[PDB]
Amino acid sequence: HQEVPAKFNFASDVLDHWADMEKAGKRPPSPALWWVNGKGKELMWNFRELSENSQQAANVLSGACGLQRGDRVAVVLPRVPEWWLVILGCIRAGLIFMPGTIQMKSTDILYRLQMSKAKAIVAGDEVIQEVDTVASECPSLRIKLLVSEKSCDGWLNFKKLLNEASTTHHCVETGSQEASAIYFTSGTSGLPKMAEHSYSSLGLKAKMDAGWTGLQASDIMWTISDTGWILNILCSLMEPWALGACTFVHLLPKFDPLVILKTLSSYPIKSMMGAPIVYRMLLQQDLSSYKFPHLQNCVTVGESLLPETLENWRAQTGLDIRESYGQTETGLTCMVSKTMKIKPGYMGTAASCYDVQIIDDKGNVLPPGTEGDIGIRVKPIRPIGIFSGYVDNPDKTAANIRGDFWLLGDRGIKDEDGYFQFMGRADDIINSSGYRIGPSEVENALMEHPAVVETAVISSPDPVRGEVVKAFVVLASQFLSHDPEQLTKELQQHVKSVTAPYKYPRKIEFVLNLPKTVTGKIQRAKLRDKEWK
Ligand SMILES: CCCC(=O)SCCNC(=O)CCNC(=O)[C@@H](O)C(C)(C)COP(=O)(O)OP(=O)(O)OC[C@H]1O[C@@H](n2cnc3c(N)ncnc32)[C@H](O)[C@@H]1OP(=O)(O)O
Ligand SMILES: Nc1ncnc2c1ncn2[C@@H]1O[C@H](COP(=O)(O)O)[C@@H](O)[C@H]1O
Repeated sequence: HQEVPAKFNFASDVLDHWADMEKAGKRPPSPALWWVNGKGKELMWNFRELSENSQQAANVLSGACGLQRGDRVAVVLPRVPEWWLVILGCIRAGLIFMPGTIQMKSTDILYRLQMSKAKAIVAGDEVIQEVDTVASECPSLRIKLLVSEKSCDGWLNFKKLLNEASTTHHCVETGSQEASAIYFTSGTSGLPKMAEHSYSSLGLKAKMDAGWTGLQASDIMWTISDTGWILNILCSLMEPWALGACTFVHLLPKFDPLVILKTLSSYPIKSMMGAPIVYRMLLQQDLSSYKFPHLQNCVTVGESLLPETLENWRAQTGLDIRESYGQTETGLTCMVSKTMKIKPGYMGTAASCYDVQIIDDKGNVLPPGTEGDIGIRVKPIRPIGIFSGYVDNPDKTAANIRGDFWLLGDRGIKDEDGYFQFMGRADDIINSSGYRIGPSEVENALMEHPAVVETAVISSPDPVRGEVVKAFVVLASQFLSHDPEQLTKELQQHVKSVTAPYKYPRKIEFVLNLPKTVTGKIQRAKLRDKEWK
C-alpha cells in the first residue's frame, strides 16, 4: 500500500513550476544547467530554457521517433547536456528511461536491449559501433538516436531534430506509481536485473529529500558521476531542480582529480556530491595549490566513508563530508543532513520517508547496538522512494522481502540516536570503488577464455578502492606452462574487452580447486573469509 497523489511528474510538477515563475516574472531567470567541457566551451540554460528545450526533447521522442507511452528507451551518453534533455524528454512523453554507462561493450548492450525489449536507444560516438554490432539481433528496437557532431547511416540526428522541434509539448498525465525508469542492477548471482522506479519513487522522493545536502535555491551543486548510475538522476538532476538551484556538469572526459580541483577553484560551486573514491583521489593531490572558499557542502554515497578520509578532508579543506547510504532499489536510504552532527564511521539516519531498522533472521526489529540486516519497512505502507520491483521477476523481488521489511543485503548496527554503521555486504556482491559488481558477470567473462576451466570471483580488501574484484581461476592444463604474470594480464585484458572494464579482476590467483557444497555449489563466502585477514 502507498500514500501519494494519484498522479505525479517531475517535469510538470517541479521543473515547469520553476519555468512558469520566470515566465510570470515572479523570479528572475535563474540558472538550472551549467555545462562546461574544460576546453573553453560552456553552456547554460535557465529554467524556462530547460523547459522549452526538454519539450523539444519530448516532441523528438514522441513526434519524430513516434515513441509511445510505456515504451522503453536505452540511454547511453557521456556527460553532455543532451542526457539531461533526453531524460526530461522521456519523463514528459511518459517513456521509461534506462540509463547505462558508455563503458559498456556490445554484449552488455545486447543483454539490456533484448531483456528490456527497448524500442529506442539514444547513444553517442562512444558506443555507436558497439550498438550497430548487435542491433539486428534486437527485434523490438526501432529507433536509434545519435547525439554527435557527425551524422551516421542508420542513426537519427538528435541535435538536428531537437532544433527542429516545437518548444511546446503536452506533458503526459503520468501516474504516481507508473513506470518511469529502469536501472539494471547487479545481483549476488546471475546477470543484472531490471530495477523499476516510478514517477513518484524518483521524483516525489527527491522532492522530499531535497535540501538534505544544505543546498539553497540560489546555489550551484556539482554531482560527479557517470550518467548511467542512479546517483545521477537523484543528485545531479532532481535534487537541485526540486529547489530551483543550478546543477553543474563537467564533461570530465578523463576522470582527472587535477581538473576537478581546478574546476572547484574557478567556479562558484557551493555543493559537491561524489563517491568516497573521488574524495580520496582529490586528497592524493596537493590541495594547498588550490582554494575554493565558495564550497561549503561536500556529500558522498556509494562506499563507506573512512574516518581517516573524513578527517583528512577536514584538515586539508576545513570542510566536513556528510555521508549518505542507499542502493538502486531504495535510493537515498540514510543520510547525514546539513544540521546533523557527524559521527565518523556512521552513514546517518533514515531518509524522511523511510522507517529504517536493523532486523533479525525472522524479521524482528533489533535493539540498538545489535548487528543485523538493514531493512526498510514496506508493510503495511510502502514508502515513497522504494522501487516498483524487478521487471518480469516478482519472485526475486519477493525474495528480498522479510516480514514487513525490504532487505538491502547489507549488515549494520544502529546506535542510540538512530545513526547507522555499515558492517558489510551480507552476500556475494562486490563493491569496488563505488561500483556494484555481480560475480557471475565477471565469471562468465573469464569462462569464455580457453585458459579458464573453473573460476570464482570475490571481493578483496584494498587500501585505496576499499575492495577489489579478485578471481580464483583453475587453469586448463595446457596453460600451466605459460608465464603467470603474462597469463594474468591476458585474462584481465580479456575481461576488459568483453564487458564494462570497471568490473575486471585486479587480482587473479590460480588454484587447483574451488570449495563447494555437497550439492556442488561454490562457497564464495569461504574464499572471501580466507581472503580477508
Ligand atoms: C543511491 C545510491 C547512489 C549511488 O551511489 S550509485 C553508485 C555510485 N558509484 C560511482 O559513482 C562509482 C564511482 N567511482 C568511480 O567512478 C571510480 O571508478 C573513478 C573515481 C572514476 C576512478 O575510475 P578509474 O580507476 O579511472 O576507472 P574505473 O575505476 O571506472 O575502472 C575501469 C578500468 O578499465 C579502464 N577503462 C575505462 N574505460 C575504458 C574503455 N572505454 N576501454 C578500455 N578500458 C577502459 C580503466 O583504466 C580502468 O582500468 P585500470 O585500473 O587503469 O587497469
Ligand atoms: N555510505 C555507504 N557505506 C557503505 N556501503 C554503501 C554506502 N552507500 C552505498 N553502499 C553500498 O552500495 C550498495 C548500493 O549499490 P547501487 O545499487 O549501485 O547504488 C549498497 O547495498 C551498499 O552495499
